[PDB]
This record gives sequence, structure tokens and C-alpha cells, in this order.
Amino acid sequence: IADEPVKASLLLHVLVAHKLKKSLDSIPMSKTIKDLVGGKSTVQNEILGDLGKEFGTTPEKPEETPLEELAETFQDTFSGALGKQSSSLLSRLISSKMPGGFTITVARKYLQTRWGLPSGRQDGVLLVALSNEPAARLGSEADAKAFLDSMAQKYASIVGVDL
Amino acid sequence: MGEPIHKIATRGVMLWKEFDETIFNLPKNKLVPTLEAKRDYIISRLNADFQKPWFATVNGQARDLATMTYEEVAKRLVELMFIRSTNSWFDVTWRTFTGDFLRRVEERFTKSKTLSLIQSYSLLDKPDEAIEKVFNAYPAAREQFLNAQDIDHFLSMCQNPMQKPVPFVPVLDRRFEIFFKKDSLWQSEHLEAVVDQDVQRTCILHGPVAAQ
Amino acid sequence: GVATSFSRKKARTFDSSWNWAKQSLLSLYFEIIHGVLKNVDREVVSEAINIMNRSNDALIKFMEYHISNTDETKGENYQLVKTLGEQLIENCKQVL
Amino acid sequence: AKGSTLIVVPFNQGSKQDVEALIEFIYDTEKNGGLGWDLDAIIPFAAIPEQGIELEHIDSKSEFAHRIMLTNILRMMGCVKKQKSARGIETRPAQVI
Amino acid sequence: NGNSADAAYAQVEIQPRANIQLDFPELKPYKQVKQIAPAELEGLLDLERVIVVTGFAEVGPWGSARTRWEMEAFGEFSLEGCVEMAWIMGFISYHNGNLKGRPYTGWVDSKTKEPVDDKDVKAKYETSILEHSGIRLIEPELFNGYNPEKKEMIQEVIVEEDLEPFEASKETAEQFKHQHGDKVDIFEIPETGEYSVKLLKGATLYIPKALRFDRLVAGQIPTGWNAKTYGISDDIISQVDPITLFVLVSVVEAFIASGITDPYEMYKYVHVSEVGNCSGSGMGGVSALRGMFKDRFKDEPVQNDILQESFINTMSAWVNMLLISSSGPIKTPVGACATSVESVDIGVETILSGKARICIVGGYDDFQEEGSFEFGNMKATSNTLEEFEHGRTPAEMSRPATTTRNGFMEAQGAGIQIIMQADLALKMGVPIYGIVAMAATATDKIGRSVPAPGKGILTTAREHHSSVKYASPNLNMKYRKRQLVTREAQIKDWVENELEALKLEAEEIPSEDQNEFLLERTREIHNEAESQLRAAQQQWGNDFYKRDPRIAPLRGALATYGLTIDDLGVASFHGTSTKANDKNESATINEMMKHLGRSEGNPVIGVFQKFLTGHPKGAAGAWMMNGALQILNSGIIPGNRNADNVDKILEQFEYVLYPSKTLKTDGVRAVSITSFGFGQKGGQAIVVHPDYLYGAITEDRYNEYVAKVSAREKSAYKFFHNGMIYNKLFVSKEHAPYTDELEEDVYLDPLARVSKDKKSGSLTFNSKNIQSKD
Repeated sequence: IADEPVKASLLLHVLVAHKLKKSLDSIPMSKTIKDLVGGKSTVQNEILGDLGKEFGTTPEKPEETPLEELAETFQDTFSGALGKQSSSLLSRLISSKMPGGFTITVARKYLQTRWGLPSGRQDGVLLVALSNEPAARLGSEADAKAFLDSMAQKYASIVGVDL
Repeated sequence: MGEPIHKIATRGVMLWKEFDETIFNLPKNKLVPTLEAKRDYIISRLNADFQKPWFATVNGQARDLATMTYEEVAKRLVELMFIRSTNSWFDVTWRTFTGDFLRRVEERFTKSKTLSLIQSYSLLDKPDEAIEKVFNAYPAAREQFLNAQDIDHFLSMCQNPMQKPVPFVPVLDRRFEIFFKKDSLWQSEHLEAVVDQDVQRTCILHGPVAAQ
Repeated sequence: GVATSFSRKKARTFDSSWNWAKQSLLSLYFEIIHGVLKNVDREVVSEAINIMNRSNDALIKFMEYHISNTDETKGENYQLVKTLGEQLIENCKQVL
Repeated sequence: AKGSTLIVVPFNQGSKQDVEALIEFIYDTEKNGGLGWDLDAIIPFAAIPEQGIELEHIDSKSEFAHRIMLTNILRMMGCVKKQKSARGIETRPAQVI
Repeated sequence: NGNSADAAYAQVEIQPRANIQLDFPELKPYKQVKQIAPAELEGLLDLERVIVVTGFAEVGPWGSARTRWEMEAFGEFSLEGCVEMAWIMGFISYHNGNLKGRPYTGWVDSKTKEPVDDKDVKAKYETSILEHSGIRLIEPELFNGYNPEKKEMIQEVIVEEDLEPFEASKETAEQFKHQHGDKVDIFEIPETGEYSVKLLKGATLYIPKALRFDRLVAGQIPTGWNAKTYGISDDIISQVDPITLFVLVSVVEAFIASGITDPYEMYKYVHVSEVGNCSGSGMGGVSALRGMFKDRFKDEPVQNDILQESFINTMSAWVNMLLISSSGPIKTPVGACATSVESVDIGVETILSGKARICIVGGYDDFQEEGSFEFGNMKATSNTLEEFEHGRTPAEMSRPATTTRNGFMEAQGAGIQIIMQADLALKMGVPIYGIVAMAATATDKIGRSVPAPGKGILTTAREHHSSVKYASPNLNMKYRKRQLVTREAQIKDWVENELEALKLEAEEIPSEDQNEFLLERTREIHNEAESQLRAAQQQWGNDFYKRDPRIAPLRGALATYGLTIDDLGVASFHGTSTKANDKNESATINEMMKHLGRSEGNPVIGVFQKFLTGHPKGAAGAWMMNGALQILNSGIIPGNRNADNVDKILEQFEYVLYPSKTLKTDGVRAVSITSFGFGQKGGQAIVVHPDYLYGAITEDRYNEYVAKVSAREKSAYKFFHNGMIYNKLFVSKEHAPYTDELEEDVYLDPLARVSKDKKSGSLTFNSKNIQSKD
């Protein structure tokens, strides 16, 4: 399958979703962060700090503009490199939720083998996995394999890839 | 269904026309907020001018179902659906409706399994003594507004299709057009069964040109 | 069938008759005031017996107070309780 | 009534060890963990119902019932005789109803 | 004769539907309530200094105050109680629509969605309801998988031989390197760019081990209880400590019991600065403390603001932020087991000091693993393994005043009461469940045992008896009324003399300014006449015994309403079911009664509610106060059904009776509520029957009140049933009653009041009603 670097749009959506502890679909792309976190002033500047040290440079007054053009303004400079937040969140996802012995290298290898996804798509499927964190502990290899399968399906359906 | 109809321009049809222009043309999303806003106007006009009055009205005061006692409700049913002149229920399905409501009252205010006081709805063919009998066995029902479940049950009985439509609007919601416009043709031929025997409430179909 | 059930630790002891006497009297006193027990009821004599069988100086003063502060003008049932009281206080004094 | 006490204990009259333990409990002193009583009466009305069991049906349940209603009533009495004798009690007999 | 001849014979059976009632206090005719109180009471009391319990609620092991009371007083559920329990526990849910083709309106099983008739609820769910309510084996699924039979710990081991290297990210490898120093080797992997971590010999690891803990039983809120069922949104549920949900439900349910469906209604009557929150906890959000002390240490994912959720003052903050939007006092006490009585003590004084006119008072505490374990280590709680050895079932492990009592049962929940000035309660037409006659706290003395119960609260019965030959004229209500009448004539003279002096001063002012001058000075003389009368009433009616050392605060509190020490019918005991507590509290109440000359043979009737609910700590007295008010307004005194055998030691306390069965009495006039916290927190409260208030007002004011209450009750029953069936009892305020521009204008005008907005239909502060002359 053709390589494709992760879109700032997907990364932004996954980071916001994960940070609010909400399903990747529940958050609509065309809404300001301020509307999503209306009350909590703490989670406001906490999401802004997370997007700061993810995408380096941030637009002036970013929290009262919808995620539509924020994705575009980041994408302009952003070059599909996971950065720090998403790398640390994926490490935590693997180490805190995997069978044991099944590391991120083995997950990526399993994606590359069975689904034939290169590093660009692997980053994307893993970000989708982060958005749907099993919030427990995958029991056996078979459970983790099935989980990665169901995540690869969702990723493919989001980006528009066939398997 | 949105078909044009020539009617005699009575107060009722004037009301109908007004609502067609101002309420029933509005899109489904803006219908309910407009009804809420205009509730007190809409209820006054129904009660003054139309052949289907606002049901929840006690001594001319515009209540709601939620703010009406079970006795107030039963007396309003007998006042709208039982003809004093002919000393009979206009429709037998209306008598059933009223009995169903009295049995619900006994169900809500009895402490243990008992016999209904209304054993056959034929007893309601003298409605005042039947009311007094039910609200003497259950005098708590004179003082308590309708349970939210009984409001829901009432509104459910008002949409029963194996029944002549109710001669009143019980609620302002998304189905206000159906409550207002359904079964509007019999009243002109049965003025005894209209609020004040007022023709000016009713819909009378008639050609503009044949009216010369 | 022959499984052992007995254990010393599971033995339950009842011996607080001094407390139950006052409860028994009070329950009677209110049952007569509420007209649950009438003057013809044999359970009024059974409860008398039970209160006499537990009589002491704490119970006698408990009865004296509750009976000598019953307002008989409040109803028939109050005159009935006050009459039966005064009798029961005499009985409980004789059987102390 | 005044000076009465009631002591409710769980007990299987079917069990020999329950019978020994119950009597040995009633007759132990308060320090050792018992009532430090000395029985004046024994009323052994423990029974289990046998209905429909004729001679050819006599089985486990009947043989058990017979241990509750005879054998272990002789063990209760025996135990009460052993305890009274042990404590040299010869003028306070326990009436068996 | 066919089947048509027997159809007219056949007759219809009416099955009952549950018609749940808010059990507002019954209001007698003025003629009957005038007889209970002395004739001198009318006009005597300053009703702005009389505190009343206007509304109450709880969340606890038996559901609500309604369901708890049925279980406490009657030992079994009614149709109403059973339906209410099934709704709370989530077994039934309302349905109004299409159900398998036919249109249905009623209860349906919440899993199958099959219709359920109210009559069938007891046959279908009562067994489940009883099995999963009250004091019962700890349910792990209610405490984040906590199982006292398998209690996780970690033991520090030293490595003896190197571990198989494991994969880790660069960051977490550096973190493993930073901690272990030279006892670990982290190497980058060139291929992929992550790191291998090898723990060497002498490295420190923590290996999980499971301890079997001996406290297996607790008073837990019924299984199924969900804040969503009352209408609390998922974004609140996620944010806050589970304790806060109990407080938020208790506070809306208390407001409903007060007939206040919209809290903003209060602001038609009082400024925003006059609604206080005086409620408190012993430990606050212990689930958040776990979060920040254990879950953070174990690198588990915890919300960043978990700190704020732990503070005891944060539950009252959420109540202000979501329901009340007041700017009134906020005084959060921390009294351990006496918290809820300290809360009433503070809230009474907050109102008597003029700072607030309404307080929310009460307490709340959670049950979690760490507190359960620590209570076991102090041997405060009953050891459940010993109770099984004694053949006790969980239901009969809390048994106060019993011979064999051996530690309290930990429970969880909240209890709230709304208190306010009688004057405002009558004016608003809210129900009145009881008068708070007295509320006090006491420490004990010099000692070295923080958990030791003491006798400091004995001081509420402190009286000089050196010279008691002649009864003081101060106790005689006629004398006090005669002195108030003398003073009322002198105030009348004083107002005549100020009004003539104002007329003399008006002539010097030019006629164009004379109107405004006379308005401004007449209002001031009105204010100062009100103030002087209220001070007379206060000095003769309410506070006749503050400067008297021959009148105990406890005696004076009852004498206010014409009652005597003999009229204190019921004493709700802390009664935890511990050796030291139950003797000490008996002994204390006994000394109070004996000192105040309580009649020989008139013991107070002990009520030990913790036999049913268990000891919820903070919330303990808030439950006892909710039961005291239910005792008063019913005359039913519940029995301690776990009082198998009253301790022989307690017999010496002749002024106390320990009943085992409910006594339906002909009226209770007053109830004492005693609590004894950890850290020498003794507390008492006296609640008087509400009918002793109405003796102090006139028939026209009484009849006005009775009409307002009747109306408010009807409105509240409508609110309650709607909210129940559509899961919207709780409705979070999105906006304050003022805008952010009006905020400072409303805060600085004491006579600003909310007005019905026509457009929205909601209660808002309009700009016209701020610094208005009207």
C-alpha cells in the first residue's frame, strides 16, 4: 500500500478527543475548543499547551477559532512527524495497555505484515488506537491483534483506504 | 394536508387562517419555540374563537394539564363531551374516554386491589353522580394535580385512532396542527356539542360565488 | 445430617427484661390510646400479667409518671388507659 | 419475666459431638466459656418428620431420625449424668420430660 | 343461558398505582394549634431569630429519606417505597411511546424493556431491592474493583540476578536510568529508535502481593444508584468525586422537600448574599486523594485538576456553581462524626448573626478502601470475621447499646437540610418540619486519645442550683409577655416623639425638597421602630436566658416555646455500636436529664438509627436530624430492631429507654440529636415540633401561610413526578440570574430581587430592579 504522512487534521482531532476522554467521532471538526470545554478554564490552556509543544508554533488566539482552519494553519508547516505529545501518548498506550512482550515495534511489524501499511499509515492507525484506548489491559496476543485489526479498519474508513 | 378550502369567514376560520400564516407555515425546527413564545395568546384565541377550546381551562382561567386536579379534569371532560340539553354523551367513544380516566383515578388513589365504582360505562349516562361517587371514595384526587404519568396517559388516549377525535386541544407541541385541524366538519351540523352553541367557532364549507 | 451446628460463640443471650418491661407497658399504653386494644380484649390482661411479672421500682415509677400525666378529658380511650393504668400500678406494687 | 434468661444456641441433636459440646457448654464455668449452670429440667422435643415411610422404605433418613429421637436423647441424659457426677452433685436431679 | 348472561355479572378489579407523596407536614386548623402553645406566645417571639428546618434529604444505603424512613419505622416497603427503590436502583425506567406495536405509558424493566405494573414491582424486584440495599457484603463494582478479600499491596525486593531486557521509549528509559543509577543499563536500538532496559543485580523492584482484610461488610448506597437517573450530566459525573454526586442529589431533593423546585425563586425574597452553604465532610473527596497519592505514583492516568476535587469545601463549591449561584456565606466545617451537627451549629449562628437568611446544612462522607483499612487498624470498626464466628449476618452487625456490640459499620452517603428564619419561611410559604431550638458543640478535656468519646457536651445542661428556693420570674412566660407589652408602649411613645420631631424639621426644608426629605426620614423611623420591637421580642421572647446562669441553654431553648425538660420525648443517639461510645452517650444524656430535674419515671426514648444505615461519619448527624424531623411530624418512634439484648451496664441510666420495636405515639414535642466525633467533637441539637411556632403568629398570618404552602406543595408534587419519570430532578443552571455586566450592580444593591422575565420565562435580575427607589 502507498505511504501517506499523517494529516495535522487527524492528529489535532485525536489529541483533542483523547484529552477530553471522548470518542473520535463525538467531537465535530467545525467547533472551537472553547465550545467543547465551555466551563473548564483549566482544560482550555492544558489542550493549548499540548498543541503548543506538539505543533511548535501556534496561531494567535487559537481557542476561539474552529478546528477546521486550525488543522489547515498547522498542516501548512506540519510534516507528518508525530512530535512529542503523540509519541509519548502512543508509548503510554502500548506500555499501559498491551499483552506483555507485545511492544510498539511488534505492533508496527504486525501492521506492516498483515495489513501491509507503511510508517505513515502505522502512525495514523496507532493515533486511531489512542483515540479508542482499551482503558484496561489487552489480555492475550489474539485480543491485541483483533484490537489492532478493528483500529486499522477505523483508520482506513477515516482516510478512505481499502483493505 | 395543505389543500385550499372555501369556508364561511367565522371567528374560528379567521383563527385557522391566522395560524396557517403565522404558525403552521414555520419549519419543523422553529415550530415548538414559536408555540412556547405565543402559548398565552394561542390559548386565549382557542378559548374565545375556536370550535376546539384549550382543554386545561378552569372557570375561564388558562391552566395546563400538569396544573389541573383530577376532579377539575373529569368535570372538564363532562363539560366538553356531554350535552346537557339532550342529556347524553355526543359520542359513545367519548364516554369511554371519560370512564377510562375515572378508572385511572381510582387506580392512582386506591391503596389496595378493590372493585371499580364504575363497573359499566353505562353508569356515566348520569355523569355528575358518577364523578361525585368516584371523588368521594378518593377525595385526595380533588386536591392533587395530575401525576406526570397520568398526563402522559391522557395525551395517549387523545391520539387513540379507534375513537372520535377529542373536542379540544390538550397540549401545544409538534402535533398542534393535527389537534387543531383534525375532525373539523361535523360541528356546523351539531352546534349543541360546541362550547357556547356558537356557530362563530365552527367551520362551514361554502362557495364564494354560490353565496349570492 | 450429622454435620456439627453447635458453637459456643454462636450462643445468643436474652436477659434485659428490665428494659422490655417499660417497652411493653409503653406499647400497651399507646395501643389503648389509639383504640387498638379495647376494654373487652384478653390481650390487655395478658400484657398486664407480663408487666406484673417484670415489676420493680424503675417500672413502677415509669407507670406512675405515664398514668398520672394522662389527660382523661382528651377522650374515652384516655379515661380507659388512666383507669387500667391506676389498677396496674396497684397490682405491680403488690407483686414487687 | 424478671430473673428469667433465654439462651438460643445452634444445635444438631443428630450430632453426638454437638450433644457432648452443648452439655459441656451449659456446665462449664463463665471463666472457661460456658453458662456455669446446673440443669433442673431437660425437655428433648427435637424430632424430624417421617411420613409415607413404611417398613420396606426404612432407609438413611429414618435411621438418622431414630438417632435424633432416641439414641442422642440417651447421650444428652448420659452427658448430664457425667457432668453432675464430676462436680459431685447428688441432691439436684434434672427432671427429663 | 350462553356466555352473555354472565358478562354483566363479571366485575372490574382496580389495581393500585404507586402515588409517591412528598410527605409535607400536615397543617392543623388555627383553633387546634393555638391550644398546644401558651396564649402568651403570640407576638412574644422575634421570628427572624427562630430557625426552622424547611426541607431535608439524604442519599444512603436505603435510598432517600422517604425509603429509609419506611425501612426504619415499618421494617418493610409500601407500593410507593418499593417503586421508588426500583427507580433509584435502576430496575424500572419510565416509558411513554410505542412498545412492540401498542402505545404504552408506564414503568418497563430497564433491561428487557418489558412493561411492569406497579403492583408487580414487589413480586418482581423486592428481593433484589433488599439484597442490594443497606448493610451488606462490599460490592467491588461500586468501589473501583476493591475487594477486601484480595487487597493489593507492593513489597520491595532487591534483584539477585539480571532481568530479561524489556523494550521502552527513550523518555521512559531515561526515567528508569535516572531512578536506578548504575543498577540499570539503557541502550538505544538503532533499527527502530526505542531503547532496551536491563535491570541488573541489586536493582529495586516492587512485586504485588494480596492481603486478606477482615472488614467485608459496609453500608453502601443501593446497587444501581446513578446520578444520571436524577439528571446529572456525564461531564459533571466525570469531573467530580463520587461524594459530590451524593451532595448534588441531596441538595436538589432537599429543595424539593422545601417546595423550592427552582432555587432562584429564593432571590425573589432575599439578596444573593443571604443564602449560605454551612455543610461539611470529615475527609472530603477520598477517591481524589487516592488519585493523587496512589494512582499518580503508579503512573496511572488521572485528571490534572484532581487536587481541587479532594478538598472538603469543593462539594459546597459545586452546589453553588451548579444550583444556587449565591454569594452568601460559605463556612465548611470538618468535625468527623459530629460534622453534620457542627454544620447546624454554624448555620444557625450564620442566620442569627444576620449574615444569611437560608443555609444548606448537613454532611457527607464516602466509603473507600484506604479509610476502611485504617478504621480496621484503629479497631474502630467491627471485625466481620469475628461476626461470622458469632453467626451474625451482615444486616445484624450494627447493634447499638447491645451487650455484644464490637465496633461500628462504615457507611457512605450525604444528608442535607435547608434551614431559614421562621419570618422568611412563613413569608415564602415553605413547609416547616421542625424548629432548631438549640445547636451546640463541645470539646472534652486534657487527654492523649483522639478517638476517646468525652462528656464536654454535658455543658448544654449547665445550671447554678446554689439558690433554687423561689422560681425565677424569667421562666414564667406571662411575666415576659407583660414586660414586652410595657416595652411595646414605650416604643409607640418613641415613634410619636420622632414623628412630631420630623414634622418640626420638615418646615425648615423648602417645599420642593420636603417630600423627598419626609420619605427618607419616615422610612428610617419605620426601620428603627421595627429594630426596637424586634430587640424587645428578642430580649423577652428568644434570649431571656443568655445572661441567666440559673437557666441551662437546653432548658431555655425549650422554655422559649413554653415546653419543659419533661417534653424532650426522644433522644437520637450517635449510637455507633462501639463499647465506649454507647455507654458514654447514655451516661451523658442521663446526667443532663438528672441535673435539669427530669421527672423520675420519664426516660427519654433512645433512637439508634445506625442499626440500619451504619455510621457514615460526616453525614451521621444529618441522617439523625432527618430521622428526628420524621419522628416529630409522624409521632412514630422507630425501634432498634438489632437491640437483641440491651447491655446490663446501661440499666443504671434510668432516664433512658432502649426500645426494640416501633412505638406509634400520640405526639413527640421535641427530639435531641447527639453526636460524638473523633478529636473531641461533641455536639447536640434540639428540634421542636413545628406546631409550637404557629402559636406565635395570628390567625390571618397563619391562614395566609397555609394557603401558600398548599399551593407550593401542589407545584412540588408536579415537579417531582415530572422530574422522576424523565430523569430531570437535577437541572444545572447554565447562567447566573444576573448577567456579567449586572454582576457588580446586584452584589452592591441589598434590595435587588429576581423578577419573572417574560421572554425566557426564567427568574433573572432586571436592570430596572437595581438601585430602584420602589
